[PDB]
Amino acid sequence: HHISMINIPAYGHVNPTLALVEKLCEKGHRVTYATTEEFAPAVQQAGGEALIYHTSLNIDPKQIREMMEKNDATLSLLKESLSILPQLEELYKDDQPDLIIYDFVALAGKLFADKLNVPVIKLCSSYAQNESFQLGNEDMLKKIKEAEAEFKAYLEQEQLPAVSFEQLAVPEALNIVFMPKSFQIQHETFDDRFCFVGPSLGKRTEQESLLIDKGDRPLMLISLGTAFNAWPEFYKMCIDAFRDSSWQVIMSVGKSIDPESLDDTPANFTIRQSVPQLEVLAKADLFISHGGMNSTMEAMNAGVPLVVIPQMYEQELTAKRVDELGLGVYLQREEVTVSKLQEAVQAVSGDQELLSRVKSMQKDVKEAGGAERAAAEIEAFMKKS
Ligand SMILES: O=c1ccn([C@@H]2O[C@H](COP(=O)(O)OP(=O)(O)O)[C@@H](O)[C@H]2O)c(=O)[nH]1
Repeated sequence: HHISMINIPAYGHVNPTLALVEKLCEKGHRVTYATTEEFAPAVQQAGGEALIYHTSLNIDPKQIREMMEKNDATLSLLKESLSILPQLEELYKDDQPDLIIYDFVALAGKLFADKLNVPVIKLCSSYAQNESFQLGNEDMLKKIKEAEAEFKAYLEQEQLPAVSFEQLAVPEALNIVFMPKSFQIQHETFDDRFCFVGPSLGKRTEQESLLIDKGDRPLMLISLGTAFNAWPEFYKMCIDAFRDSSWQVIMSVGKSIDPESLDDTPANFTIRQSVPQLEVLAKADLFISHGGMNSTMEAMNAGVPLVVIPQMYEQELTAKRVDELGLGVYLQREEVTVSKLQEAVQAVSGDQELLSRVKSMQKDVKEAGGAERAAAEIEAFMKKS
């Protein structure tokens, strides 16, 4: 059976799938992955055949911080669906797939699946959505009124057979979500076509030899993820906040920034562009994180409290949520100072009550499926559909 995974080129939107791809293959299913070259090694390691599309999205964190002019930045994902559909058509012309699985922003995978009337499962790598819970601000539901400005540029080259924008908000037969249903916002509103398996961890690209036995001293991880990590000011404040302190600190600065471009690295710090986050959290006593869903779930999967410094709306939702569920503290940026970094690491470390809350989220996130349940919910959907 040929399963075709369609996704954007983004670590946070593609890493959960890797563990999934490893399982489907272990079940004797050919899995093809429509990605760029940046991800073909990760996809190839899981067992997928990478099939490449030349892409229109930004990958380098520098390019994501600039092109923050916000001229309908949401449209990017639409235009990208319209660049990617033609190339998916060609990639699979004589390799039609039995099952298309597409990430919630890879609309190209929806259109492509419609156009071939092939079964389609939707992976939600962030919060899922439905008729009740539409995620987004006042200003981000009033931006899908400028999504319609481009939707009247849909009749400038081709046409829609009828209404086709209420069919991108609408969920599919099976919608796998990579958090536990408790952590989903408006959980109760989500019916049985949503399947909340929590974090989908497995093997990752071999990162550098970062052995870190630490000692009888506590270990803190610092990372703003893989896209909104282009903030030199923050990485200096962390060095100022925790140099030569109780804490052993491992800080990922992303690909936007030189570990030599900073102040000289304290004896207690390790500083890299990239760390093996799953390995570090196996030893971390605290994680200063940006509230990426992968990071938030990888933390809870390791029993690791959270200081959440969100960069984007999606991330502020996850940041409020972590506070509301008392799984750590919400520290806003443009409120982030060296004193405030210290106050929060203080307030979260040695709150035994808070630590017990994430120790039970550790259970609650593993009690959900994982990649195994998702691969079961997938194959079962294959037999049925
Ligand atoms: O130094 C790093 C930084 C990030 N990641 C991985 O990148 C993903 C980040 O996804 P998330 O949704 O947290 O944030 P995003 O990167 O999408 O902004 C997670 O799976 C991390 O395990 C990693 O492995 N090492």
